[PDB]
Amino acid sequence: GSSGSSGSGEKPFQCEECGKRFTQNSHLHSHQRVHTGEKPSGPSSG
Ligand SMILES: [Zn+2]
Repeated sequence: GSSGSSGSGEKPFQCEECGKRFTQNSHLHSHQRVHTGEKPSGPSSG
C-alpha cells in the first residue's frame, strides 16, 4: 500500500510511470515507449 514508485531522485528529467532518471530529455521522452499503450487524448486532473 505504501508509496511504490518513488519520485525522489537527482536528475531533473524523471519519468511519470517509473520515475526513472536520465541526463537528457530525449532519452526520457523516447524512454516513455516502454510504457506504450496509455494514449490520453485529454489532459489529466491528478
Ligand atoms: Zn519510464
